[PDB]
Formats: sequence, C-alpha cells, structure tokens
Amino acid sequence: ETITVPTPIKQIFSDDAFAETIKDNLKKKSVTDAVTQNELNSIDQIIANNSDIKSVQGIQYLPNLTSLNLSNNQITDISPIQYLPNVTKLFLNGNKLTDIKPLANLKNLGWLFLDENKVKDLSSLKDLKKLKSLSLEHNGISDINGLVHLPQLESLYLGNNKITDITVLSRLTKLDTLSLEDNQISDIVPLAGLTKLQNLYLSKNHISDLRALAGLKNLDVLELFSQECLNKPINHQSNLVVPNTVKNTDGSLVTPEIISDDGDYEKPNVKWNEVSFIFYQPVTIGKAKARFHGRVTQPLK
Repeated sequence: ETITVPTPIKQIFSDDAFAETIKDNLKKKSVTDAVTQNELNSIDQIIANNSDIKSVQGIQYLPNLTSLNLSNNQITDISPIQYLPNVTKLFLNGNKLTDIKPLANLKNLGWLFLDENKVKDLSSLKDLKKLKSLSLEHNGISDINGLVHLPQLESLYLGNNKITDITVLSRLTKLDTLSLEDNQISDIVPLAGLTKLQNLYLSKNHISDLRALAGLKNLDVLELFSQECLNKPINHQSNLVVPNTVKNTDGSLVTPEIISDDGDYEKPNVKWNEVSFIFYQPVTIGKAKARFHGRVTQPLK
C-alpha cells in the first residue's frame, strides 16, 4: 500500500493515539498535518510504548519499518502489520491480543515479545524461520504444539502459563535459553536431549523427578524451586504409608526436609483429609547450581 497525494496523518492512522505517535515520529505539529509516502518511507523504527494505542491501522504504509515497539497499549488486532515484510523486532507486551495469525507473514521476524496478552494458539508462528527470540509469558497458554516448526529458536520464555505437555520442545535443538516457570509441568523428559541449553527456568511447576536433566552439561543458570506435586488421592487410614517419589538427577531419592502432621521418613516411605511434605536439595548440573525444592501433597478420601 502507498498513499499517492499528501494526506493528513489522522485520515491514514485512524486511532488518535497512533496518529499522535506518527506525528511525533515525523516531528510534525498536529495529527492534521499532511504527510506524503516519501515521509512515511523514512520511518525505520517506531517507539510507541505506554501510549494508549487502540489500533495500528495505517501502519501498512510504513514499508521500511524494521523495529516496532507497541508495549503496554490496548491493541486488539495486529492485522495491519501483516504486510510489513522488513519488520525484524516486534514488542507487543501488554496489549489485548488474541489472534496472531497476521504474524505468519513476517518472514524476517527475529524477536517477538508477546507477554501479557491472551494468545492461546501458536501454530501461526510455524512459518518463521529467522525467529530467534520469542516471549509468550502470561497468555493463559496450554497448547504449545505449534512451536514445532521453529526449530531454529534460541530463546523461548513461556513462564506463567497453563502448560502441562512440553513434548514439542524436544525438537527445539537450538534453544540456549528456556523458561517454563510457573506452569503445571511434571514431565520434563522432552528436555533431556536439549544439550545446548544454558539457561533453564523451571520453578513453580509440578516437578518431582530430575532425571531428565542429567545430561544437560552446558547449563549455567538453573532454577528449580517451589514445585507443587499432587499425588492421586488415597484412603484415609490411622497408619499411612506413602512412597517418596522425589528424585535427584542421578535417580536417588531426596530425603524430605519437613513432613506434616508429625509424620516421619523410613526410607523409601513417609509414614504418619490431606498430608504433605517439603523437600529442599541443592543440586549442581554442569556449572549451574540450583535449589530443588517443593511440596508433595497427599489427598485422603
């Protein structure tokens, strides 16, 4: 798309706030000032954080735009971005996005930041062969199966979601930085062969078994605290015996730190409507030191 006659900024960029962004970027005096396509072609970078932007309609007239920061606005639709082929950096944190199908077209996208939106389907990212860094925290996401075809990603932040199944991650063999903190993950076996991983954030999941991590020799940063592990319910009895299922990287059992209701440990079992125990174990994997810590809860029926 091109404009062929000088046109007031507000007629092209229909959201007042975005119109103000373009006016400021071109150093104009008013959103009623006329712009030409030549002036719009001069826009290589937009910095428009914190601007109450509700729509980026009109942005399709910025062919040379390579970096676009729309953090912390109120945007609901990013379709006008889809035909901007030179965009390589896209900051969309803190908006109201649900659909990211229009990003499928951004073949040169390199960095994409989408935290604090409501994007729940990621299959739209499969086209993106130059995507190196993706952040999708706090989106309410459960299904990450669309991340199959970004096998060249280097950094992926998926913390603070509703993820249980990380099967697809075994294909993301270029990852050096991965966050899955504050999800619902118990099975970390899909990580076991991802030997390039350097930085791995796994706190606040449901992880009780570290065997999956035993071969990750390039780890430098590792976080493993505040797990919450929920056993399947068992019948209440006067004398309760529950196998300890908490395991170190070498498969040895982690001795409980504290056991509820004055219970005690007789290895491999913890003995006493619910009981629980807490564990805390410093671990080292490669150069990475972490504290493996959490609680196992046993409901009783």
